[PDB]
Amino acid sequence: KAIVVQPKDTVDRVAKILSRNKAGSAVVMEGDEILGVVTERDILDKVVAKGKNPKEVKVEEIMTKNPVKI
Amino acid sequence: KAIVVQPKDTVDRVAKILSRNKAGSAVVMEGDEILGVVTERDILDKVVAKGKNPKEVKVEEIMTKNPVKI
Amino acid sequence: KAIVVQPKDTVDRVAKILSRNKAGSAVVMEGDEILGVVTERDILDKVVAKGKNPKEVKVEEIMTKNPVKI
Amino acid sequence: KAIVVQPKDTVDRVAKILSRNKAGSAVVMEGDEILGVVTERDILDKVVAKGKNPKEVKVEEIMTKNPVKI
Repeated sequence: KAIVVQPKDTVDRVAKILSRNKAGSAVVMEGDEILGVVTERDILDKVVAKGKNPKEVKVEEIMTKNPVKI
Repeated sequence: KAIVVQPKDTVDRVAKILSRNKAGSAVVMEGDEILGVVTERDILDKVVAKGKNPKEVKVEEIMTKNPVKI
Repeated sequence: KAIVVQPKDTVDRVAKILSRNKAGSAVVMEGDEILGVVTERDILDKVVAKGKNPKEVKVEEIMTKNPVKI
Repeated sequence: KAIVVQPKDTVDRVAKILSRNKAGSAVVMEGDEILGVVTERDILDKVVAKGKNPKEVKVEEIMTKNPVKI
């Protein structure tokens, strides 16, 4: 299961949404534009392990948005 | 950008869809049910590096679907 | 798979330890004594989703007590 | 970030080398001579999306020629 969230949703909010819905990931949508995806791995690896405060991080900042790239 | 694909789409097909659309990830949807997300990292790490043939793998098999779990 | 940490280690540091070592559990030890365990689910559910700052939280504050203490 | 491989290394093996070492490029060397480079984009675009089996493809078959050969 994945849940659709908005790009300004903060990481603390997104984490609760995912846990309470027993979802593994979110789909980040701005209106009818799908901008990227975010998993619980992204939350732990890009925010928590990185020393960032989840309430100060918008989910757009940690989603997979771009192709792989050297 | 993310592209919506179906759970039986094979990994070779999904990889082309992502490349041609310059998208970093796919959203796997069965009807109106969002089942999970898949990135180009999943493709390389779970299929290619694992020795699997992408045309013999359905994208449902490599998506993030479940919460993190011990 | 587990990694041993100290009670006073903060959640940001412990998160990085777990992911860099690809481990799911942090076993909290005070000298010789196993006090409890902290999982990534603990981290997400008790810290991130609760809107806490992981830098201001010590792993002792979210562990489950050692259920095999003798 | 690069890792050196051999021309006859298959794409499945090279994929695992790159990801386990968190590298983006495989520099193809025949003894002392740098023949070319293979990227993860190469891997996805020239192998997976083209519907090729990565086990049946040698990295020499998808590299860009060394543009700094003297």
